[PDB]
Amino acid sequence: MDPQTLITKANKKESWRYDWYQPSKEKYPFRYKTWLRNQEDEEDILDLKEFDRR
Amino acid sequence: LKLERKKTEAVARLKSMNKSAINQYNRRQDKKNKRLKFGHRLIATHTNLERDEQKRAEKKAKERLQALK
Amino acid sequence: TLNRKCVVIHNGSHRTVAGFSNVELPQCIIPSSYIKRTEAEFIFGTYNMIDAAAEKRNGDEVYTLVDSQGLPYNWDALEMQWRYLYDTQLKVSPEELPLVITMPATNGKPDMAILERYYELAFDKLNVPVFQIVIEPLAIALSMGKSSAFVIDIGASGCNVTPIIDGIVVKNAVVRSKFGGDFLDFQVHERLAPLIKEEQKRSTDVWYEASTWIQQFKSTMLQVSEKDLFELERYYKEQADIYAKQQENNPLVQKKNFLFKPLNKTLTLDLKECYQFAEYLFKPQLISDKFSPEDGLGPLMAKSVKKAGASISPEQVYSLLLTNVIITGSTSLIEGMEQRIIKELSIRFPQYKLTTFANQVMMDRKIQGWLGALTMANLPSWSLGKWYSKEDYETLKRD
Amino acid sequence: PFRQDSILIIYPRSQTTLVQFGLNEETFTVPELEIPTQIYRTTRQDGSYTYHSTNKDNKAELIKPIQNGEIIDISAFTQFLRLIFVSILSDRANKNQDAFEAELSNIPLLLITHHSWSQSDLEIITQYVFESLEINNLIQLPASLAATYSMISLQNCCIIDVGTHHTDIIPIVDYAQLDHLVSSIPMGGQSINDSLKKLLPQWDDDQIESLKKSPIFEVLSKNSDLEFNTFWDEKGNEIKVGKQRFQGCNNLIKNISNRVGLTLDNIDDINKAKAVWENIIIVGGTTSISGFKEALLGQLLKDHLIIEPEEEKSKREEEAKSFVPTIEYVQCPTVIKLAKYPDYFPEWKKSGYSEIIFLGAQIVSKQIFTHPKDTFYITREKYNMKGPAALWDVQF
Repeated sequence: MDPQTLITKANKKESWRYDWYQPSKEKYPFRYKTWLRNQEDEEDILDLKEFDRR
Repeated sequence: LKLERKKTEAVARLKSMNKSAINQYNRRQDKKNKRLKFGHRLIATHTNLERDEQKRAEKKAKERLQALK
Repeated sequence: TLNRKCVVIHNGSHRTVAGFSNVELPQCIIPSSYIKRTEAEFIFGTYNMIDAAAEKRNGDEVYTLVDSQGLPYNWDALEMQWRYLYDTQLKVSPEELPLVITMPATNGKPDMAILERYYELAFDKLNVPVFQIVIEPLAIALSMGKSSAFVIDIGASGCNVTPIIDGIVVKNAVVRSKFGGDFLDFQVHERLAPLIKEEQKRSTDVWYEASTWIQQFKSTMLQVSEKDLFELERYYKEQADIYAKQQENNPLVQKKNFLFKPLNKTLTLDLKECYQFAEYLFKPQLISDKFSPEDGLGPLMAKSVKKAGASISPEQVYSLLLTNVIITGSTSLIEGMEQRIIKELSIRFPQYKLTTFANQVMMDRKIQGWLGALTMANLPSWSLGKWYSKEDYETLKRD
Repeated sequence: PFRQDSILIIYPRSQTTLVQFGLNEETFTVPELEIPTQIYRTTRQDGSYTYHSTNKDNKAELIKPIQNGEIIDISAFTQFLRLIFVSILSDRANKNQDAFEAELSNIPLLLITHHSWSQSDLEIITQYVFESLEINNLIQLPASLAATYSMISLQNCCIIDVGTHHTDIIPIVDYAQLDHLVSSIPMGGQSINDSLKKLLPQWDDDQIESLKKSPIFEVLSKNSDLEFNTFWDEKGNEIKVGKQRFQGCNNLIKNISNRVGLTLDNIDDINKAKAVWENIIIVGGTTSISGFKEALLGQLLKDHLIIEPEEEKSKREEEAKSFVPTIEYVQCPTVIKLAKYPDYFPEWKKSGYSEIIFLGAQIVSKQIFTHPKDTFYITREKYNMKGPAALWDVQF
């Protein structure tokens, strides 16, 4: 089956990005990278057995 | 006024730093304890895995030694 | 807490400690020195240098980064070290994360010039987003839940005595002894010299020996006697006579054995000779006739407290300081040290009750400076420390 | 939570990656899945990358993501995990078809990490596991700790992990990896190969590799009785060999030992130090060479043991001819030992313990995942709150 759909059907929800952030006290003059949470709006298969040992 | 301010401001800076420092120290000790505790449990887990194996092997040898083939 | 992760760097005069603010121990402790091997080339790191040092190759020379002030004095080399740390140890662009670094307590003068060299390094060269500078004695004290404390730091460069009252550092009462760890290395070497055959430019061997057998010897042989040693001796003698005379054991005659590896040879010292090394920190008049008893650690501590009492009652500051004595530093771990620092303080200030504090965990004092900076970096508010931004630099640059 | 059928352990290394899905419950089995650590990267005009299991029409390049244990290509590495993970899903989803309600419904992942991986790499991997693979529970277990937990859970020890091109030396004190002491030397199994090439010029690489992997190659410290012995080529060709079969391991053994010494000498609490020296753990393929571990121990003793120099001792015994008390030294180590292996994992005993780090992970994962407390892994709850940074609140 489609790998992406296999991933989708198993194990059953936010997303983070690593980006510039500018803290505030309004805003401090500096930046720094951190893991920010995103807002509302932000191939193949191998056959085991070849790799099984025998 | 601008003083009563500054002073309470300063007193609170110190009060809050002291708080963070004490909390951080207690967090160290906690991590260190939960770690040592997990380790010391695995020793016990090992002991039980070892006892279980010994029982298993013993039942195996006991049949093996009194029966052919 | 805050959504950030800082790089925490501590450049001591002897060791450099680096790691991230999100974990309890540093990623690396490396030497605050380097080999320049010769087309030039710069070796950093404890094993890299000890390997290169053992190669015993001409042209190889060890240079230092931090002077005896505890302040960086070779800024081209310091950048190479920082690059090395960020590239090979933390493995992160220096441009991403806030930086927290340390300075030693000063009287105030060298401060502005240093701050500028840091701007140039942090901004012009590395492109760090923003950095804080914490004052070592201050951070160590804070990391220990103390706002006011008499911080006695015995490191490689010497003893650094720093009174800190209600979160503020009393600069005129800041005092830096000249005798510490490195001094002890010199004496261990000079004294043991004839048993090990041995008796700048020869920096490489001096360094390698200091970093290998000499370091082990200090950690295993030296002890600090609790009471003035000359007095301990007269007493133990005076007592020993009586046990002897009485019928018809002096503790200083106990022997201690150290396996010296480079010659597979045992070195034996009696306990007195073991006590002798650290005695110099307290009574340096015993090496040269050029040192006054006042350069010794005991008089020095006293001097600094009394200079604290001159603010800007004294028998109050005295009382505050002496109920919050912090003993810290790699060398302060030598057996007997806390007790002698205490005895030495207690007799210069009999009217007062001393209460001292110290990390009892071996590792944690060696890097307590870095541990201090770490607990600053984990403070819950951006307003708790001065954070220099590229701005600050721009504005200083104007006239 | 959680099904034992469902526990997934992945142990990626420079050449291959050991994998297991489901724990046996009776006894622990040696991992049966061994997948070469590489992925193909086709480049699609417009810049982007695509990743496949095979050179697609000879259009893709071959990426080897982990080298000398270090991740050198974090994107190909995450693509490689997905490739493994997907494959496992497909495999199970065919065989049983109700799998998405049972075996595939809640898959906790234990990923064995290497000391050299960035925090940045560890966060990105965490993001990948929660966001791309849509997994919900993750332990990142350091290789060193897996080691000590397999070894009957040692609070203080040293791991010597001998790879192909490098050997890691990793002290553990109070169940914590001592990062600032950790190091690797650029030297491993190949060194043996190289030593041997110098000693046997007229041989070639496959001949030399065959000797190393043969029953008659050992480190000495009955085969040892024979001047010559025999072994067979990869291609069945019989080869005879003299004293060279007891050589080639020395330069490596000395290098590791010198490093171990400088390392343990920088443990500040001598009481910890004594304990570490008494629990030396040696792991890795090379170590299965007959005699190797004992030879390495032998060298650590020869170089580092604190004990009276023989001449000195011989004088004292002559002097007493006219009983000799033991000289006590202030230093450690006065005792050096290899840590004791557990003999009660039958399958593991059968196959040797070169890969025992994996048994470490089988044990940890069963412990952690078959008990309520979520103290040692990242959960969705946690991921939703702190994101990849969640990782640092469950470090050991």
